Amino acid sequence: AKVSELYDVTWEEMRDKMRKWREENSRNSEQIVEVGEELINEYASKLGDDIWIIYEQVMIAALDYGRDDLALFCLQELRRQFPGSHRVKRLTGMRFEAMERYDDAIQLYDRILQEDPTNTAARKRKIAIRKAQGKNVEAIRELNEYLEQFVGDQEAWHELAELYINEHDYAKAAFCLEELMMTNPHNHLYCQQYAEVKYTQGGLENLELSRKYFAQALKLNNRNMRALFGLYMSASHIASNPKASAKTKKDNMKYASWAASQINRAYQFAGRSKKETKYSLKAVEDMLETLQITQS
Amino acid sequence: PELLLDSNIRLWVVLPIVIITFFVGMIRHYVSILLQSDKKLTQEQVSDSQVLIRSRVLRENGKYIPKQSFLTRKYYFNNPEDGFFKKTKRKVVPPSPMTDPTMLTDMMKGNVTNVLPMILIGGWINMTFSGFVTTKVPFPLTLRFKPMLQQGIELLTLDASWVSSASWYFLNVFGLRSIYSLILGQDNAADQSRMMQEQMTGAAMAMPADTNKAFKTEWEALELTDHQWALDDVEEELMAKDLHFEGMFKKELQTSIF
Amino acid sequence: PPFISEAAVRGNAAVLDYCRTSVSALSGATAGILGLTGLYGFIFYLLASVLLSLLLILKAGRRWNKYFKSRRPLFTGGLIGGLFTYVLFWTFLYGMVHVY
Amino acid sequence: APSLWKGLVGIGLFALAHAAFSAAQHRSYMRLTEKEDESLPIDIVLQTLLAFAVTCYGIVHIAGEFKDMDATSELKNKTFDTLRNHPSFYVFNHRGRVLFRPS
Amino acid sequence: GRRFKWAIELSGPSLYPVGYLDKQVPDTSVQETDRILVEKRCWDIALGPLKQIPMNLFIMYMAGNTISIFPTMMVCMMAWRPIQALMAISATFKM
Repeated sequence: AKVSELYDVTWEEMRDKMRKWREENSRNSEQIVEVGEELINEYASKLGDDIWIIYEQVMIAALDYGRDDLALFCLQELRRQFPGSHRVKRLTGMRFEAMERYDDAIQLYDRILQEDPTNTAARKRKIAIRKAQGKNVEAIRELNEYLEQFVGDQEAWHELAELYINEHDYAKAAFCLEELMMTNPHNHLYCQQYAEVKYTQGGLENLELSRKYFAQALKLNNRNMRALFGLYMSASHIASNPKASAKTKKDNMKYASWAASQINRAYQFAGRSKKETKYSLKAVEDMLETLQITQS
Repeated sequence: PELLLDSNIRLWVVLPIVIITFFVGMIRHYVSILLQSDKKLTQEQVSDSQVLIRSRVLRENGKYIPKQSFLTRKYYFNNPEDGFFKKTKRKVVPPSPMTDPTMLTDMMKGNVTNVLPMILIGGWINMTFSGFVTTKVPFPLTLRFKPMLQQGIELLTLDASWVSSASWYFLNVFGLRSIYSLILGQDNAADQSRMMQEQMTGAAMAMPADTNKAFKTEWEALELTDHQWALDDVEEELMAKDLHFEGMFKKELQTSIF
Repeated sequence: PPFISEAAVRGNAAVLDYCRTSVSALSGATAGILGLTGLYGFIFYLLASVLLSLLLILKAGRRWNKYFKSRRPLFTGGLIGGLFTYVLFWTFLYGMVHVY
Repeated sequence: APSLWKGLVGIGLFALAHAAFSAAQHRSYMRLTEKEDESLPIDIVLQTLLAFAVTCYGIVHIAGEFKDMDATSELKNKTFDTLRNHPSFYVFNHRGRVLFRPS
Repeated sequence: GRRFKWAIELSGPSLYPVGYLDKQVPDTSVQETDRILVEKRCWDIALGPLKQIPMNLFIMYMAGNTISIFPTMMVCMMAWRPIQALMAISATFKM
């Protein structure tokens, strides 16, 4: 397939696919380096501005994959033209961290901060160095420090939430996800994650909040089945708890039964695709019947 | 149609002038890009900008947020005991704009005096060709524009339709005004008329002229705004239909795995 | 309709203005090639703009609500600046051929 | 498809230029003869209009973008798995690195 | 409950976060409505165009009666601005 793939492509499509990969910031270092070094030996003629980003991406992938030789090969090419560039310094520091002797990388970051006071990338890389070197508490403190000094980056908020997830701190992650959702209200993914975080907390009021947040993002995309499943189980759990009112429990049963029918239709519309989908449809059917009998 | 002209004056005046103004505009745009220099930004001002953006985003998107957390945000901003905006105070520069003077200045400044450099170019071009007839404009004109239009031909019986090179280039300036953006893009800075006028998107959007006053203004704006949980209305989706998830699910089969 | 993206709106407006200026530029060349009076020329320019707007509406057809919120910019947009650039190319080839 | 439209636009522009040259020759002949205040032939005028209408059809097709107004549709396919990873924080400590180290 | 069978229960064992607050501090109720000063500001912004006429009169008298490119261009944009502001009066009227 390697020769077959290399045959039925052109350099334009390959470059466009690499640009799309950059846009989707996926983790495909193997394929990135596979298509990276191939276009560096086949075309190697024009598109300098594109090929510099390509060089950096290929070296980033090679740092992940297995190959420091190509990483240094692209590093010398990057250093040839721009003698003083802080991005290349950051990249070299990252590779140095990957190899050994983290302290000289820290010193390089310190010098970079001494030159340019406003360098978020170097501080982020130092925060990541102490995420893996020491405990996550100190890294959390420093990430909070940098975030307080900026209060600009959404990636910092999401990283803080991710690090707080491992510490079973849903109270602070709740605020993190609330802030990250406030800036982007049309992104249903953050709403779904916030609903899951609030559901994990527990409590009937938190259950209702998570249910409503599940149902809000359910109409923005109208296809995510994780949120619909979470809403159905939130309604079932509300029904289970004795501390409830008659009409609220009634409407919760209606919500759960409606979600069950939507599940049934979603799985029945997939049965005409293949011939093994009928069996999975049966399986989810027994699941829903058991849950319906138990709820009723 | 009269005044039979030579075929040598059209190939030595029209084309040269057109190319001259085209390349002058392009050169002006490129030089404007080259001369653009960055402005130094200090960390405290950056933080002030980010806090302003945060408060503005809270003002805009405040419906899809829990009431308890919204009140916690608003208290943190207001906080009558300490107050972030109340205590944090930077240096203040003495102002000078006044109500009536600035209300008038809004029009006094304007862009009134931005035509003179083009007039200089037109004057040089007209100086080069003293007695010349470039073209005629089909649009009928009044005889009171002839002094400005001809400006160098001694003719009182002739109509004002026949224009000189000065007005020819003057109309050439605005003829390609919307054509320059066609090859460059929406943000075009090749306008020959506005030479000295700086036209750009603008480095460093945030301009906290008086940090304290902006702090107080945002403090009162956040006190004025109310809270209306737009999430409380979930019953509209309750009674509905789900057919779009049937929608591209049909069109999600057709794509395989690379 | 609740949430709107400025990038798509800007792109739509840019495309609309680009076609409006190109059609106007060619309308100027046609009138300069033929050669008419001012009243007839202005009427012809208006007719060309109307034809361009009709073709632009025909281009969208269905599902136009998602593309354009309204239709006022489609009908009335770039009528003065487009005329300013059309008058140039009208007289550019008018006197080049006839007078010269 | 875009190449066909571009070629059609070019052909129409060439036809328009040829019609302009024909009209110029007609007026040059007219200046030779006294009086005879007649108009240019209607056939070349119709050719000019045909070249004008054809070139205005591809000029609209060449630049058609018409992006969707709603901001939810582009992120309707994007998965949270890709969003979970970020380009700022990348820890270079994985089992694949030591698995790919020998080879 | 035994009804759900599979139910995983997850427990949780200096104030640096600005948002996460230890004390809940509810009981916020603000009722401030000053329509008089808002009406006063809206009454005066619509008076600016009226006061923008006398200075244009002064600069028109200043141009004189010499037919030239500069005075003609000054007059051409002097009436264009009111017309261009007249083309979108409906939106600001609704506002």
